[PDB]
Amino acid sequence: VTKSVLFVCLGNICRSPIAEAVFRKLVTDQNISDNWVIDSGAVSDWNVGRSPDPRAVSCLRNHGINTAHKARQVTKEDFVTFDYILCMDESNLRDLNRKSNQVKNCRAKIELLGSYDPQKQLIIEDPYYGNDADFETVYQQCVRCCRAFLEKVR
Repeated sequence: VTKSVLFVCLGNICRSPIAEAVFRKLVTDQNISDNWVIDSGAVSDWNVGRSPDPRAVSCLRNHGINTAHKARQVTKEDFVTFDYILCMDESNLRDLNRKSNQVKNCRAKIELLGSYDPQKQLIIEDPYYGNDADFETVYQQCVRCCRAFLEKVR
């Protein structure tokens, strides 16, 4: 009825900022944004306090989306308070699993965002060392996975 979802990547400056804003848009368009608490976080602390990478911001803005996220790191509390933690790749999945083992009575389902892709691209690859086209690929996978995810989580 209210559900919570945390999107997670490694730095929380390129992928999960995009996933969060795409999902937030989707749920606003669908007029159910009240039924959702949405956030994104990082496996590491390298970029804590910083706003999304410039390339992430340009990608979003050219699809009409904006974000006010500043990077934060995932914590122990996040495994108890969020219903879904959706991450980008298998090392993120690994680290979050190791980390959830430290909590006991973890509430969150941890899954690859790519699990919901109709086109089956399971991994959303880190675009940090790439170029604008790669940020666009990440954007496109996030739209596909977030639409199919919202339909399944009832």
